Amino acid sequence: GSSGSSGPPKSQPVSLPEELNRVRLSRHKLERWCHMPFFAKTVTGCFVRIGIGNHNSKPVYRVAEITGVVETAKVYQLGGTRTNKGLQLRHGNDQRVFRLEFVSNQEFTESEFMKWKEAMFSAGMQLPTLDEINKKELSIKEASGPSSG
Repeated sequence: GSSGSSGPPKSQPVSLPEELNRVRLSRHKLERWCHMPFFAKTVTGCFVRIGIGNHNSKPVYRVAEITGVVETAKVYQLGGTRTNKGLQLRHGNDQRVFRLEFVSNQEFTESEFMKWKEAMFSAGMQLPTLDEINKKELSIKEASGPSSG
């Protein structure tokens, strides 16, 4: 066993909801990476959109950061494929465990971002640095990228 590393990166925490959207995992990528080895490793550090609820009137969503990947006993469908990997999300200073099926695939609304930020601003936690966003993103690409645009 060995290790050693520490120090502040010195950067800005997602100046906008876009940067966060850049590293905003997608059910698809998940459904695909769900069959990849570097799944949890990758997904870990990204961001997904969870739909706490919806109801009949106004939608509801919250930004969460994947802290890891757990393993359930029950399996569920995910666009045809059946997976059993619980996405370890963290809402502010509170952890959680949702499913890919729930993991939406939309651009972090200007609200959600700010709404989620609140949890971070309340807990005094820090968001993803433009550096991490890129670095991380660069990982998403390598992981599996069809095209840029």
